[PDB]
Amino acid sequence: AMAGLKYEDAGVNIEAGNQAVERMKQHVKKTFTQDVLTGLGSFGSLYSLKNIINNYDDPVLVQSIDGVGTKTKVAVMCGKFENLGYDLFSAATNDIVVMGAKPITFLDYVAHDKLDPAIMEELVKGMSKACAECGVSLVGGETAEMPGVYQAGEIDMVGVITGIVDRKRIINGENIKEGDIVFGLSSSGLHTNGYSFARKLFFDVAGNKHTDTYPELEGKTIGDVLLEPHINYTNIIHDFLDNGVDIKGMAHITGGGFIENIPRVLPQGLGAQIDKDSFATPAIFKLMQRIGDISEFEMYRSFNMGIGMTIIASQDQFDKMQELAKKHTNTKLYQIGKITNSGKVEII
Amino acid sequence: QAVERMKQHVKKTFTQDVLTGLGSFGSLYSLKNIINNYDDPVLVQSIDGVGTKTKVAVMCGKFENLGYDLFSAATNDIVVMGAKPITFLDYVAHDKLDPAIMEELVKGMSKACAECGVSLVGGETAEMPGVYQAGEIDMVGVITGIVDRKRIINGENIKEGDIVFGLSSSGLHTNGYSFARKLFFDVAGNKHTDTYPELEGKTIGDVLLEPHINYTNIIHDFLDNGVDIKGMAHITGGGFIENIPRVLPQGLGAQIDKDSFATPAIFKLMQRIGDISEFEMYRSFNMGIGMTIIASQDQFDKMQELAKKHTNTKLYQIGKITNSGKVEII
Repeated sequence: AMAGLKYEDAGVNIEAGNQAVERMKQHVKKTFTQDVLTGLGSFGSLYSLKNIINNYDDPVLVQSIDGVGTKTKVAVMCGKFENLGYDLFSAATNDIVVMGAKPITFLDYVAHDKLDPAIMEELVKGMSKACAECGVSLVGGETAEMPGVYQAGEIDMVGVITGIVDRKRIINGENIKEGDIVFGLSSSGLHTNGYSFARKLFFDVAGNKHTDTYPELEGKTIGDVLLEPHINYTNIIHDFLDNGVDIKGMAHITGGGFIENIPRVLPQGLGAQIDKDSFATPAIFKLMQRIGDISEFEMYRSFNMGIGMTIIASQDQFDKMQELAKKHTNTKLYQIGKITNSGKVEII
Repeated sequence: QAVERMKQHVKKTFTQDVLTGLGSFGSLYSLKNIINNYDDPVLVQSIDGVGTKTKVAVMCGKFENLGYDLFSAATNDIVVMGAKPITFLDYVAHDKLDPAIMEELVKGMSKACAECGVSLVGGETAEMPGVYQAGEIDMVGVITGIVDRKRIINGENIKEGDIVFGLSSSGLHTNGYSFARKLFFDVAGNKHTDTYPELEGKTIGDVLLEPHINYTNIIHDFLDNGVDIKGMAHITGGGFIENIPRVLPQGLGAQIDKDSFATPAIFKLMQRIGDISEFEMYRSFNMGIGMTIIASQDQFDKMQELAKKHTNTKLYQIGKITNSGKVEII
């Protein structure tokens, strides 16, 4: 154009939609193993079973579907999305590793009041990295934009993990006996449960904003502490199993804490006793207990209270476990309790 | 009690390959028979939601067909490559959980699973009050299936002169409900119990809520019985023009004869009320065809013979593959 004139398009720099798509594709592709083949659509892949059939005597397909839950609402209010991909991935895959399954594929669905490609880019970055850390291929996904369904700015994240375990290696708790030990691996916080409650506690009743802190938090913001990611126990559990640790049973500690989650893996009539003083409780829990005037018993009935995964094995497995655990810096191993004849899970 | 009825619906989906899982509703799936019956098995998966149809279901208070919708929405997307569905999992999120509703959804999903041999191996519900608008829900489902490597159908062998066949839909299926809801209930100020001349006394709610048809059985009947299918396209949002090109080799196009198949009344109604050109209709809606199948003309005879037993859909010859590079309606 001739000199001395306004640029017509000045101030509008709007990147072609295909740019974000391509970046997401690059992140997803980083998750692919040799077993992946071209799938359907932009993000679709398939998965060859050839290697699985060769490496397993009697392979069984193990699957689980899970959402993040109201933690997303906290992420939205904080404008902090970078840990949610990890939250979702862990929420789903910890639920199959309790059986000794090796995760193979992942798919995700994210629904939005309004789909914002920048936010989606961050979720895909996180989910892809989470997958890549444990050797899982992200083979497909879907999005939905439904402002009439969702409250303003809200989202819902759902994911599905698929894994393989040899039939004879399924860890079911059948061999658990009185006198076996309960071990546990620390959580980072609330993980993926109890956020509706926490949000109301802090932001409704207490009147906080997410950038506030409390003495328990040593300057860390409530938002940052709440948004720490759900720990993925896949790698440490497989380190144990690959090194010959004889794991009799496991329980992923989610809503309802020890009492709700442990009984699932116990043979008829057997109990468990968990010593609550044998492990550290994350500051966020102690803080909620104080601010919300919640009784200690309700807290332990409700929340993981610092243990995200339990492992049941004989005492003589502890040395090998603790040796192996040292290298995994995202979680800590404790001996927290024991299997009894009590017919109940109790916290003491 | 409601949980026991749900467990019974879920159990009805179990094939011999199912093993006990984790939790009330969890199961596992043994691959032994897969490994024995396939040369080179490939695991094929897809995840999808029902979409905005849920809002109409909530408005009508009719959940009978929604669980079936969810299964079909997920499963049809993998049958286009020749995969045989094996397992299903579902996730339902609610503003406020109502167990009577959940039972109805589980009833529908299980029916769809059971009739095609898919085992429902797990699921989850979530109540998230600060997330959903009053009474609203979201439903997600994931299908897993198996295909032999050599038998993957991608459309790569499609050529000019191949025929486009289609299988009838029941209605909008799973797409276009945002438009439908706004057309009928925002603007025309209708209630879901209202009717229109095109509907002959059937309510707008009932016609909208007819279930997304499950094409699993007819497609595998075609495939297992010797129909040489070069490609398929599930007609979902974007109608023929958006969906068909995805399976067409570069430069190829399709011509669809609009008069060759019946269009359900609901589409004619929306066309009139919205004053939408016929041109626009075929670009935005399935217009009566939920699935397209591309094969040579000489496959029609076997297809028609095999289709007879399948009473939930009708087979039509709707068009042909061209060199136009575009999808055109004539």
